[PDB]
Amino acid sequence: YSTREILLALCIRDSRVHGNGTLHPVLELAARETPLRLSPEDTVVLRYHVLLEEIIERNSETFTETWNRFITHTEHVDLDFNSVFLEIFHRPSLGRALAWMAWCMHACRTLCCNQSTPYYVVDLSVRGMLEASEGLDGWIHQQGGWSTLIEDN
Amino acid sequence: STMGQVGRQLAIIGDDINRRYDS
Repeated sequence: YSTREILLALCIRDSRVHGNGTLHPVLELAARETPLRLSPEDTVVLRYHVLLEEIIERNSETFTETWNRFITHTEHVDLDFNSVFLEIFHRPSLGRALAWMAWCMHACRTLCCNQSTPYYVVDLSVRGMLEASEGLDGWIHQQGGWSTLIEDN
Repeated sequence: STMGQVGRQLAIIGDDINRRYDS
């Protein structure tokens, strides 16, 4: 599984836990376009979902404020996702990787539960986070993959 | 640079997570 696949599966899974029973069309589309091969009910996804939820709960206010300033100040959502990714990943710690994945999953949850959010905002955000996250593939590969990182290590 | 600041705030949290996992 690539980072983009695991992130998208975590977002899908999180929507099933928090939402109204309808997957956002944007998540359906990214599943179609990615070829998502990983099930959101796969045990590695449930385990990461626990870890990312703990990080969110522990950073709940800072996640809300950072998301709120990002989203209210961007004129090009998908480009700016790639900019914050660079700011964090410069050089690559496990904590930093998870902070970014939890922040993305938290942003997706916020976008998808607000029925007033315009489609294009949800769309460009989910595309931006998925594309930016690909920058983690080289590093996670040198750790033997996401499954190995969680089952293990 | 709101993108700068969001980045740095997330980086701080990344560092906190590492120490957290060490205990």
